[PDB]
Amino acid sequence: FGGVSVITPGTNASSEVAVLYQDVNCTDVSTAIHADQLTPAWRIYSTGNNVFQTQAGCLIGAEHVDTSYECDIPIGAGICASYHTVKSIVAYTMSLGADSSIAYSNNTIAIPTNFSISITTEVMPVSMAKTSVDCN
Amino acid sequence: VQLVQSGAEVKKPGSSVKVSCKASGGTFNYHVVGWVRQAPGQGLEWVGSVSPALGRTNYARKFQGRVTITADKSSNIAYMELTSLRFEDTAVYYCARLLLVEYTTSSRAGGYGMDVWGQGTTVTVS
Amino acid sequence: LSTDLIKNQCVNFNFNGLTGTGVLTPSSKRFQPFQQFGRDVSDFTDSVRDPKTSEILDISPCA
Amino acid sequence: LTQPPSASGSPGQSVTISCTGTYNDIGGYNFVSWYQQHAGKVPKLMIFEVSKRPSGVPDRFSGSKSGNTASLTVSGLQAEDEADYYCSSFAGSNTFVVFGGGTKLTV
Amino acid sequence: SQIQESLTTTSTALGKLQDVVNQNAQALNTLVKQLSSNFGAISSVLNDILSRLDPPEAEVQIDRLITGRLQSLQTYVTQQLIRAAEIRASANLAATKMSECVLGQSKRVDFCGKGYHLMSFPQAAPHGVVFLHVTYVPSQERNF
Amino acid sequence: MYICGDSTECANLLLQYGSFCTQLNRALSGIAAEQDRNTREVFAQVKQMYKTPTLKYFGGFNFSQILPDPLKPTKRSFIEDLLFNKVTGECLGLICAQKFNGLTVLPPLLTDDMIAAYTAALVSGTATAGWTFGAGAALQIPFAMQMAYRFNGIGVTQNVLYENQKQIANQFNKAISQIQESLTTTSTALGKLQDVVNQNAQALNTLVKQLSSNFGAISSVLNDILSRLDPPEAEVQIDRLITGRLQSLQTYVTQQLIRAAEIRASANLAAT
Amino acid sequence: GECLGLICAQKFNGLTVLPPLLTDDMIAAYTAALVSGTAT
Amino acid sequence: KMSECVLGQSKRVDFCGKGYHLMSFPQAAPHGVVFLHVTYVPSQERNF
Amino acid sequence: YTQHTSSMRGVYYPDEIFRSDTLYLTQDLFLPFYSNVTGFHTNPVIPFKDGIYFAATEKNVVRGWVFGLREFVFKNKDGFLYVYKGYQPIDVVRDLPSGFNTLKPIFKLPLGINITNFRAILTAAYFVGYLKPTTFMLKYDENGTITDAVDCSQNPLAELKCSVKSFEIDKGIYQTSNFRVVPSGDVVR
Ligand SMILES: *[C@@H]1O[C@H](CO)[C@@H](O[C@@H]2O[C@H](CO)[C@@H](O[C@@H]3O[C@H](CO)[C@@H](O)[C@H](O)[C@@H]3O)[C@H](O)[C@H]2NC(C)=O)[C@H](O)[C@H]1NC(C)=O
Ligand SMILES: *[C@@H]1O[C@H](CO)[C@@H](O[C@@H]2O[C@H](CO)[C@@H](O)[C@H](O)[C@H]2NC(C)=O)[C@H](O)[C@H]1NC(C)=O
Ligand SMILES: *[C@@H]1O[C@H](CO)[C@@H](O)[C@H](O)[C@H]1NC(C)=O
Ligand SMILES: *[C@@H]1O[C@H](CO)[C@@H](O)[C@H](O)[C@H]1NC(C)=O
Ligand SMILES: *[C@@H]1O[C@H](CO)[C@@H](O)[C@H](O)[C@H]1NC(C)=O
Ligand SMILES: *[C@@H]1O[C@H](CO)[C@@H](O)[C@H](O)[C@H]1NC(C)=O
Ligand SMILES: *[C@@H]1O[C@H](CO)[C@@H](O)[C@H](O)[C@H]1NC(C)=O
Ligand SMILES: *[C@@H]1O[C@H](CO)[C@@H](O)[C@H](O)[C@H]1NC(C)=O
Repeated sequence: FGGVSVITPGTNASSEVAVLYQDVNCTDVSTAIHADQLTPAWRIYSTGNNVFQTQAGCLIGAEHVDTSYECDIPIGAGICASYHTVKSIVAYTMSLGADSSIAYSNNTIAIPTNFSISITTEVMPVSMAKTSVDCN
Repeated sequence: VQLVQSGAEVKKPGSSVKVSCKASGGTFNYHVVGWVRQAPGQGLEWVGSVSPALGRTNYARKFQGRVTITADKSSNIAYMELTSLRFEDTAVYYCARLLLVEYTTSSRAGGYGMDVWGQGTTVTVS
Repeated sequence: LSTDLIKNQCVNFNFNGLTGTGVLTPSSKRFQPFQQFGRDVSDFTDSVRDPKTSEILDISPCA
Repeated sequence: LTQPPSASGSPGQSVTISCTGTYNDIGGYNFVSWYQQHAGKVPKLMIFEVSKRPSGVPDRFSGSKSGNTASLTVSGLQAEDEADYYCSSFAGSNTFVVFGGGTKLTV
Repeated sequence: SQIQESLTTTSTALGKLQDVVNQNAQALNTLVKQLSSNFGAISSVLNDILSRLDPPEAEVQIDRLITGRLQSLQTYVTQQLIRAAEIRASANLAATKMSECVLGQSKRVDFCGKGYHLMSFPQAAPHGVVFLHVTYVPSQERNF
Repeated sequence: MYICGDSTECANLLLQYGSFCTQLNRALSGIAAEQDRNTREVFAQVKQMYKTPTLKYFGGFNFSQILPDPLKPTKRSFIEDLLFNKVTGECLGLICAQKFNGLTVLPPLLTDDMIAAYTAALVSGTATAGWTFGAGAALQIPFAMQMAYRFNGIGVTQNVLYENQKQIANQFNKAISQIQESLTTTSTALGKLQDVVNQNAQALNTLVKQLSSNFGAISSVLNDILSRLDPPEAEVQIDRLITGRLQSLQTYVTQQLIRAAEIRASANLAAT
Repeated sequence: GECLGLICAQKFNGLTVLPPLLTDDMIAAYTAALVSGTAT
Repeated sequence: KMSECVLGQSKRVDFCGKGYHLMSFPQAAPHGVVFLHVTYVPSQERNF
Repeated sequence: YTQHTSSMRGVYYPDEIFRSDTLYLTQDLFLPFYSNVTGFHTNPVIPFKDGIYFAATEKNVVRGWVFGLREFVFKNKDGFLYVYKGYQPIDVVRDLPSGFNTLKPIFKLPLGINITNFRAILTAAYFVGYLKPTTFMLKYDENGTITDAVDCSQNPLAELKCSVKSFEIDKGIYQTSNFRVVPSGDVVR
């Protein structure tokens, strides 16, 4: 048994979805789907034969790719999903940051020769609604 | 029934054009009237529709704030007003009758294909 | 048994078995011929159709 | 809605064009139609319902839907079929109609 | 000018303030909707219980509803107290930033924005404060 | 699943209590999601992952135990391997196992060897760029020279570092060795992390064990109640168990929300 | 039920929302003062 | 505050009192601590 | 006994309540979208179980009912036989046309009848479907009319739309349901 999550890129982009069967062996959930052994059956559902086992569960409908990108919709462990060309829903191990080689030398220093004034923002929730309830 | 369109129109790069379609040899009745922006050398896209029986409309998101689609069943003519017309909006602008018929807001039947098409109203914008 | 409608003031009311205390006011709600009651987004009576005149009345809480 | 850019075959050949949807568009609703458009012509409805053909269309034109994929089959392809084919479907009430790009078939 | 343009067109920019609108809306919506639950009672309506049953039995059905409603008020109040504590922590941090970012100059790294802090501006927002943090970012380095 | 098993009599009675389960599920999913924010705010302060230098000896200052070893099979530093050996249904490996009670543990988004990549990047950036790392582009600086900068930031002139560089480097290196030795043999050193292992283990253990309580019911087993009693009576016994189980879920969720708030405060301080 | 504007409305369920003491355009006065003080 | 106000000197504005911080004293109180914060407040300005 | 598909047909007003500008999520007996409908031409007994959907194009052959395009929903619930009706001016010979038609209540009859059997009364074509206890999201317009609907059991997209109570869903991963594998057999020792 387990939870079922539906993964969507947002309807403004696509109505296409992927389904995650949580905390289950993918071989077993796939069998139960084909065997008509699941309780919350979806009447016109088809797996599409793109089933990927991740630590979070059996992810169906997302393609697995060997590329990496910034994390968009997290699934679990290093796996995230997003909407990409190969558009379709894809699953990948997330990127941690840019790959940067910094030289180390005992006689060289880098010194900025210019600068840029930048203005950034921070947002903070100082207060909430003052609700009141008449218990009786 | 043959849908008959205006045509051979040329418009300015920031303008407003109203395209008309008449149902000849018949009526629109309950049929939904759709509009399609096929661009030269390109595929075709939905612009929107009006259902003369109800006065209800639908727009493709791209034209939600740009195109007004209306109809007047008493003249049995459908209209499409393309405002803020841009160079990018050059198209054959076909109008067509959809098979779907709407009787009331909660009752409709038939498919969403389109059988009767007009000849197109080419609108060229410079 | 029945009484007159009392409007725009706090009233103890009973409309075809629907009861409560509130203020009955004229309403614009477009009820269908088979609909007797109207509801708010939360599940509270927002309005009723009068059993004898079929007019629509909103119900505000009694202050 | 997605279509291949082209299709082809010998005259007399069975040639198909596929369309892929979602759980709206193709899939979700049984309202998938197809059009035949020759350059310079007004698109002609070839398929009305997922499998139902309108009057005025020869019986070499047929089709079906499986899962979220629609398919147009032209059995016994003629030279006169060198046209783009477009599929469209009921997109649900907010979009109402969605079209794919054209697939150009060459004989 | 870039900030004004980004705020004009970019959604989620103020998601932190939107979240306290939505969290409270949900807490109240789940609270009010518990009034429709029976909690083992014949019906959710006290008037129906009283019309339907003589007092020796009506009281039982009312106690079932009272217990259920006291419990939903308690869960509401408890989550509001926990949530309020989270808000207070944000308010205290915002107050700290007001004192150190707006009324001073910060020497704390990544506090009052990325880069070297120069000054800040406390713009108001629904349920909160938005700071515009002006910083100096070194650039165009050369190898010496 | 926690409250009711495969009994539809229980599942239906449970709906009469209203939407308690959807609030309990949101509360837990809410904090579970928060836990992946905590490690992003703390470790993902690296915009560019820096490659671990091949040089571990910088100006005489030895970073071999701070940075990952290039030959060793692990992705962690020597100190990290020591730290990881003192502290301690989840689909680990893999073997995806379940318990009858519906209590599961979700995987983290950022895994242990992804976290280790950020720590390696942060140390590498410290070793080769220094404080310039937190303000615009990282700028390479000789290590001894960033130390001179750091000494001169505490009022001690830079002369001290350059004249006594050997002693300073030796004290640094010895201090690191002492830490490795203390972590190797001293227990309780990481008690603060051990405490969140134990607090959660206890919260789950008391939750699962409440399933054995009767709460006024004839028995704790729904199947026994249904076998034993006709529905007009069986429902009473089931309601006694439903009330007891909703209450144990509520106490569990509430303490997890309070505890999660305490963790967030620690995460925010760690990020600071 | 929040008495905004004014229109002081109520719901049957006794759930109301109290007004804040420091209103939006009072808060705006402090932010204007803080920016003006910063500028001069 | 004990660490930064009493055992040091603060450079954080309005932390350890209003004005420029010089030093503080941690007096005990029931259930708490009361700090006496000694600060320098500039005054008597002249227009130059 | 032939086969037809119900293309969003069989939606009706669950109650006498006016709601407007809203999506109302509810579980009741509804004709599932695209369920199979048996077609008939001409008087067999057609079993009634958990609610029955009936429709006919006639010409006027169906002039009565036995319980022991004109379309109706007949359901037996809490002691009453509820009857809903509606009608489309579309000329169709042997099929239900694809389409949507919200039906309005006509009767609420306090009949203590264990209805398991249904037969049409044919004088001198019709269709039968069955209702299931599915969940629907009913879209009410500004005048209290249901103009559209989502069948929450059809596919994961429909399910997600019902879960978030919207026809538009933002980006992300949402929990919508829970699954269980069901037993393949019975082991008694
Ligand atoms: C920088 O620090 C590292 C870490 O302490 C130094 O590496 C360590 O060097 C010692 C002495 O050579 C190694 O101990 C010896 O290991 C051999 C193993 O075969 C054993 O037979 C000897 O009896 C003795 O125990 C120690 O293992 C090694 N540690 C690691 C992690 O490799 C390194 O030398 C220092 N570099 C500089 C330039 O000072
Ligand atoms: C500060 O004291 C340390 C010892 O605590 C001195 O460092 C040691 O000096 C002896 C010689 O007297 C050497 O044999 C050791 O190897 C040195 N050890 C270290 C760094 O561990 C240091 O010289 C004194 N410094 C000053 C300025 O007086
Ligand atoms: C000069 O600086 C750049 C960083 O902007 C660095 O990538 C490059 O390797 C440096 N050149 C030399 C010779 O080290
Ligand atoms: C799933 O079951 C198969 C046996 O059918 C087993 O070999 C595999 O290791 C199991 N686990 C996963 C994650 O696939
Ligand atoms: C109070 O009621 C009067 C009508 O008697 C109305 O004019 C007024 O706007 C209402 N609200 C307030 C705040 O006075
Ligand atoms: C002198 O300083 C005072 C503040 O103490 C200020 O109010 C006054 O305007 C200044 N005088 C002039 C000529 O600016
Ligand atoms: C028609 O649908 C019912 C469920 O409502 C099913 O039991 C029956 O087998 C179906 N008959 C067909 C496809 O002939
Ligand atoms: C409601 O009915 C009025 C006529 O009384 C009509 O003008 C209006 O457009 C209708 N609204 C809807 C949503 O159909």
